[PDB]
Amino acid sequence: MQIFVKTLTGKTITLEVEPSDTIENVKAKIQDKEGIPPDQQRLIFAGKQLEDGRTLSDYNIQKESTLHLVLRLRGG
Ligand SMILES: [Mg+2]
Repeated sequence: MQIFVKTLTGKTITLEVEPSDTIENVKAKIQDKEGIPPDQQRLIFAGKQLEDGRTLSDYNIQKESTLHLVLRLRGG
């Protein structure tokens, strides 16, 4: 299925995923396609910080959903 990732500078990245992909897999796909190391990625959806070990279906992320991507240089 198709999901979208929006950045703070207003750009949209499209990903091909399955509901059983983990957030870790998604960050790895962003890194594959955009070079951003997963540790610098924060994905946000529906008022939640998303956690690497859970699945898209765990957050009811469906076809056509749009995640927010925030980059960080350190922890928090
Ligand atoms: Mg959405």
